[PDB]
Amino acid sequence: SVKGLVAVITGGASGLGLATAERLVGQGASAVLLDLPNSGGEAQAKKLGNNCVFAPADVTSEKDVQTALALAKGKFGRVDVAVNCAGIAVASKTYNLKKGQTHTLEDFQRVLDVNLMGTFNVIRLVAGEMGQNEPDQGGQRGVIINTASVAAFEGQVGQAAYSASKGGIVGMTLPIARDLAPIGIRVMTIAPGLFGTPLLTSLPEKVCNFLASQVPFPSRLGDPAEYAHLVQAIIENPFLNGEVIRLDGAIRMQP
Amino acid sequence: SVKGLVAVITGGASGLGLATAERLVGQGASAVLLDLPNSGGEAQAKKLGNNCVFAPADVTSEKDVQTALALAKGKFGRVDVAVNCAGIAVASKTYNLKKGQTHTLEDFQRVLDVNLMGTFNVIRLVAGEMGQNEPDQGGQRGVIINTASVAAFEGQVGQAAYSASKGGIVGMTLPIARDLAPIGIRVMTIAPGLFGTPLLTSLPEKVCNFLASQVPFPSRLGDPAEYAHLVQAIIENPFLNGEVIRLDGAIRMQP
Amino acid sequence: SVKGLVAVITGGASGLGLATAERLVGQGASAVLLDLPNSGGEAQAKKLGNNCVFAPADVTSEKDVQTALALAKGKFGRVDVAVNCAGIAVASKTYNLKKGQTHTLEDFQRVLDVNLMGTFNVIRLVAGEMGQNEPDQGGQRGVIINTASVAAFEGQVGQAAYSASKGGIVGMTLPIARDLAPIGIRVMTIAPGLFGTPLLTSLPEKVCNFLASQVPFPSRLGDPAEYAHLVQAIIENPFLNGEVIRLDGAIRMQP
Amino acid sequence: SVKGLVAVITGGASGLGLATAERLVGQGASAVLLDLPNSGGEAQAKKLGNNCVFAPADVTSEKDVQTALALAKGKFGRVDVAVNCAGIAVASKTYNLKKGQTHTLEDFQRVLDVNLMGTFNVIRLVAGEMGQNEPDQGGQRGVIINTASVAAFEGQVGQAAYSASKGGIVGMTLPIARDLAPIGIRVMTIAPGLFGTPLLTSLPEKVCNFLASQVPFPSRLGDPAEYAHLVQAIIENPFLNGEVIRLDGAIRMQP
Amino acid sequence: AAAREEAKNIKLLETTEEDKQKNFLFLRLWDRNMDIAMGWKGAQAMQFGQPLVFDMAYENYMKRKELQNTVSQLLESEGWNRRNVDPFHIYFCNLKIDGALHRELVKRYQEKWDKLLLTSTEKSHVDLFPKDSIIYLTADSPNVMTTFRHDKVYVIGSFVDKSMQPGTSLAKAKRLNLATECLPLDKYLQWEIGNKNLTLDQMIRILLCLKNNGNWQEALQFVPKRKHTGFLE
Ligand SMILES: NC(=O)c1ccc[n+]([C@@H]2O[C@H](COP(=O)([O-])OP(=O)(O)OC[C@H]3O[C@@H](n4cnc5c(N)ncnc54)[C@H](O)[C@@H]3O)[C@@H](O)[C@H]2O)c1
Ligand SMILES: NC(=O)c1ccc[n+]([C@@H]2O[C@H](COP(=O)([O-])OP(=O)(O)OC[C@H]3O[C@@H](n4cnc5c(N)ncnc54)[C@H](O)[C@@H]3O)[C@@H](O)[C@H]2O)c1
Ligand SMILES: NC(=O)c1ccc[n+]([C@@H]2O[C@H](COP(=O)([O-])OP(=O)(O)OC[C@H]3O[C@@H](n4cnc5c(N)ncnc54)[C@H](O)[C@@H]3O)[C@@H](O)[C@H]2O)c1
Ligand SMILES: NC(=O)c1ccc[n+]([C@@H]2O[C@H](COP(=O)([O-])OP(=O)(O)OC[C@H]3O[C@@H](n4cnc5c(N)ncnc54)[C@H](O)[C@@H]3O)[C@@H](O)[C@H]2O)c1
Ligand SMILES: Nc1ncnc2c1ncn2[C@@H]1O[C@H](CSCC[C@H](N)C(=O)O)[C@@H](O)[C@H]1O
Repeated sequence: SVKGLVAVITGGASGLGLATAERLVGQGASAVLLDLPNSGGEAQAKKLGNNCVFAPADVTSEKDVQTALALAKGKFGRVDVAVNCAGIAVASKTYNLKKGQTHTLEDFQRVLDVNLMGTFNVIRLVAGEMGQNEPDQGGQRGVIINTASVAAFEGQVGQAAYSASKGGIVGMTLPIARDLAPIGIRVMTIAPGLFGTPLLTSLPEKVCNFLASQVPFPSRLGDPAEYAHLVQAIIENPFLNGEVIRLDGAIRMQP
Repeated sequence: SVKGLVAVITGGASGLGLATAERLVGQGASAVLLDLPNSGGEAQAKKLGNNCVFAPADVTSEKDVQTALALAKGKFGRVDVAVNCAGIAVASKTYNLKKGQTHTLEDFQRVLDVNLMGTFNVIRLVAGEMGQNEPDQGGQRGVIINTASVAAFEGQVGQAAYSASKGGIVGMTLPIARDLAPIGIRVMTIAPGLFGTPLLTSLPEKVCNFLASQVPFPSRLGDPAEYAHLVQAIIENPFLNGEVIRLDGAIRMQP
Repeated sequence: SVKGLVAVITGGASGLGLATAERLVGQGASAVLLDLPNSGGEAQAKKLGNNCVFAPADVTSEKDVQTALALAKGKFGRVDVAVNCAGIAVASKTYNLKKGQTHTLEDFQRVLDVNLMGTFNVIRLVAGEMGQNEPDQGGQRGVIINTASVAAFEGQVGQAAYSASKGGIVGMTLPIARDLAPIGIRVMTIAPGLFGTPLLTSLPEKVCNFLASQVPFPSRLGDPAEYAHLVQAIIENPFLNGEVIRLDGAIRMQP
Repeated sequence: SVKGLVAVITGGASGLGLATAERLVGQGASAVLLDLPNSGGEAQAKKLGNNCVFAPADVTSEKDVQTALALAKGKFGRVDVAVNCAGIAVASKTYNLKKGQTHTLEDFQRVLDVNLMGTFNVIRLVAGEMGQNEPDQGGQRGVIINTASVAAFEGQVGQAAYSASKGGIVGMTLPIARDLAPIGIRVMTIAPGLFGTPLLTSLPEKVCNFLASQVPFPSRLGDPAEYAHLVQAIIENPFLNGEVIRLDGAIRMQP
Repeated sequence: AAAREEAKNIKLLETTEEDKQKNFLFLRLWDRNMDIAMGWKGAQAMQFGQPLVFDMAYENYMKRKELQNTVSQLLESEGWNRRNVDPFHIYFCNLKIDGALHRELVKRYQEKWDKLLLTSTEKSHVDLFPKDSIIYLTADSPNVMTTFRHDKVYVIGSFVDKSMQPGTSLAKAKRLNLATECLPLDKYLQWEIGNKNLTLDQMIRILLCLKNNGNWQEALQFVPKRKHTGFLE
């Protein structure tokens, strides 16, 4: 069970973060949806009930995340789990010879800031918050679960910046786990494949059908409920640490 | 859930396989401990209850595995899950200039037979029985979980044959997942680290404490119950496929 | 043979970049040491000879890299190879509970900007520069080699930012190779281990000597000449693309 | 340079092994083509010159490899390099539900015996002779370069046994490197992609053409001269050890 | 084109911007990706797929117009095969290199011909597969197909005879002494008015539906509706 746990879910107003919040609150936990002010996260928080609260914050801003964690601590008294699901996607080729078009540096920089820098900002602040928790019978003060992508391993054409940020998350998973091992905080990463979230369901139906056919088995877009299930499995297993799990249905992206 | 599932657990009379069988049978599932005739699996199967039966088989023999699968079908009528936990360990340096001692081809071949050839034997034979299953909601007919090792990635001195077998398992995890995708069988691999099973206690007790300390967090040898928990999580999640999960507590093996 | 090639080597005034420039200019190629103005690159460029020039530039600035590439085109007329060796290191734990010390977002941002963002800036601008080349017999217009670290895989304590940046480089290596394949540009990454450069000799000699002793074979710090040799080998072999090569001497880092 | 070196090349009568032998002997080295008696090795040795000899041996047999190594020592006096390029491919699906066809255990065993068991046999036997070598100025007594495939990491349908053998080679690369580090022997692995050799004769011509077109860049089949060049580069770089190098032109295999 | 130009200027008048926030995971290169996926599947089928033969041995029984029709139906059949989740391994047997049919196929396919993932050969289906595994599909066979068999090689006559020549495919199959089967159309459909010989594309679609565990109703949904009146209950 995860009853009584407090989860800070960044990007918790939509998609994978929303599914994780729904599952965890359904099992009896308390959730803090840390999201952007104009993401409609207050409606989701109210829909989830009393055990869910909304924190309007930008993961790329230290002050916003600090205020969100202060709100979480005041409302629920502590933080046990952190789920970094905030992120943005951008498609852009590094260089197009035919069009003479070059990848803009702003796109790369903002993708980095939102994904990699935002994940690290949340991780460090929430690790500081967890360090105050009395270790349990197993000596654990908390769990941090980051959302990478399979683009961190076989990113496609136009995914240079996205792949850079997700590969950064993958590369920094183990060092942070080693850093926080003395503190008793487990650090894990989930690298989902193609999931039926607003980041993908907004595409034309033919594209969605093709993507579903591209998954070996099951030949469908991943359900966010499956991501939530894997997150809960990581939370409950005390021996999963410093590892990246590919929740992608055995797909390997084509160029 | 796992209520009503039938699991064939190779090497299920001791260690990780026994823990998996205990967890699954304790949750309303049925277990077939496929183990060697002299492994003392009859006592384990009797202790577990009626939902557990013992099949004396050698995973390296086609006839024995076929007989065990026939017994499983006769007793329960189905095979939903397969868990390859049968394996042996050999410690021997490839060469020793100081001693002039060379690895014997027999040791390498025995390790490969039990660990890599037996695993593929069981997989290929149980895909036949899981292929007779009527696909359920989602098109899945079964799940196959394999036990690799972190030695497939970071192998230590005098561990070349074990590393070869586990690396073969890791390498063939994805091709087999691509083979059985049309059938609807998910193929997963677990790469456990250091676990408190009879395999490790054979080492000197002084070394047990050192190995426990060598784990970043938790600083202890893994509990087989955690392996069973990860196995159940893989069974429950319908989107994990063709992936290797390191259940090692962030440990990295040194030379 | 690399005679006649033009290599833009970032961070070419010291360490691995200087070793690469020395090796390549010795063969007969022309080099452009793209480095910070107050770095001593002028002396190195004068020492190397008439085929080496110094470009005072910051890899994190678009204008500076544009000026450096304009200087390279004005001097040598074209660019054939681009070796990204610019980078910085920071040692800082993500969080220290005993000291109550938290990693500063400034350090993480700075390391990301230099190691990761600057690498992509140089990659995109030099890909634009190399698209003007007439393809050779094999249809190749240029080669881009980037420097990563084994921290991308085996990150140590207080290496979260460095590991994040190097993992970002590793993740972006393949997407960029897929992007630039139609142009005819190969993208490769070298993940060195420990080398005897100014980035390491700064650290206390005791810990550096301990790390050097822990390299399986050769039990020493890597020689930058070896890095330059691998760079030349990558340049020569036309079939190496989208791959990371660990030039670490078989060392896997410990926490 | 590589002048005066003695290289034992397994499977050196055809394809990658023959290309490696040609390159090394042309560079001034000595070669022993360790191959099957009916493989046409003697004609290749005659065509290469007086610095190359043919050893009729089966890598799956200890006695044959011992005789080949004795012949190599008699002719040249020492062994410095060992290139394991002997292997076979099998195209068989694990299980075919529609056809009711099951992978034959004999095919899996044969592929494992040749690709994986034979490689380790050669490695362990040749380490004994390379241990008698006087250590170099850097302490190096010799180099062993194994051949793997990208199937070890991404194996397609009907490649379970081949993937298992190549993954076993990949997994055992590092343990053997650690084992032989004390005696100054470097162990490296090359994972080629698609090369034009008699190995691919089995596939239909159109399948080979499509696969070649699916290489990002260069969009063609690998030239064995490139494999030989990479082998020589590994021979000449004293700091490459324990690593796997993907020589595949950035291709990634799909189901 | 003119309507699209004027409407394009009209759509330019909006200038609303803020389109998806530029939060895109993939570039719009979907046709290329679909083609590449179909190519990978075709390679897998060429290696492990079930054989299906079109025997191009009727050039002497067909006029020019019938030859053009046969080529068009062959293209449609091949296209339908490529898209399938489990494609056949298509063989073009008895295809003379310099014959009229091969010439038209090459003209129609251009450079794609050498890249089509199928086996084209001058040899007959009896020189490539055991005579026992070959089932030659004809509308005049005494036997009636009951179930699709996955270990059998089905042979379809690439023949379009708008001038009726009954028994030609049956006669050809009889010279080689091959087993013959006919699609069940009297059993499942009230035939009404029409011709009992379907086109190549319809045949391949029916066979593909059957190979994917489809029933006879779903498989025979590809029979033109104008011919029959309903599926017999
Ligand atoms: N959707 C996929 O198929 C897929 C696949 C692999 C990885 N991912 C990653 O999984 C994560 C889950 O996102 P999703 O798929 O649900 O898409 P999503 O857009 O539905 O979820 C992203 C969430 O992050 C929030 N957010 C964005 N920027 C923020 C910021 N600066 N501060 C705070 N909150 C911010 C958004 O408001 C939203 O709630 C993302 O990081 C995504 O890149 C998604
Ligand atoms: N013990 C660890 O910490 C650890 C770590 C990593 C991997 N592993 C792997 O996990 C698996 C679990 O082993 P364990 O730790 O429980 O040790 P164990 O010895 O308790 O379990 C091994 C089991 O395999 C059975 N077995 C061996 N050969 C067999 C054969 N031919 N036919 C049938 N059964 C056979 C044995 O009887 C025994 O029941 C093994 O494959 C092991 O290599 C273990
Ligand atoms: N030293 C090692 O063993 C090791 C190991 C793994 C990776 N690396 C990476 O190798 C690369 C080479 O470092 P090194 O060992 O030669 O140390 P170094 O300090 O000599 O190399 C860094 C060089 O980059 C230049 N540089 C830094 N920031 C710059 C900027 N913004 N614009 C332009 N030039 C800039 C510096 O002036 C210097 O010349 C670094 O990227 C490092 O992270 C080093
Ligand atoms: N061909 C490719 O594109 C490709 C790709 C990846 C890996 N590989 C590996 O590269 C190696 C070279 O194969 P190749 O492409 O040159 O094909 P090949 O058939 O020309 O090479 C195989 C060689 O091994 C020899 N051989 C086979 N069994 C032997 C045995 N038992 N004892 C001694 N010699 C034996 C054969 O006589 C032959 O000379 C193989 O191990 C193959 O698996 C090849
Ligand atoms: N009802 C049916 N049963 C079996 N095969 C059929 C069929 N209708 C069409 N076909 C197949 O489609 C091909 C094109 S129809 C041409 C029919 C011509 N009378 C002949 O001699 O074959 C036929 O050759 C046969 O292979």
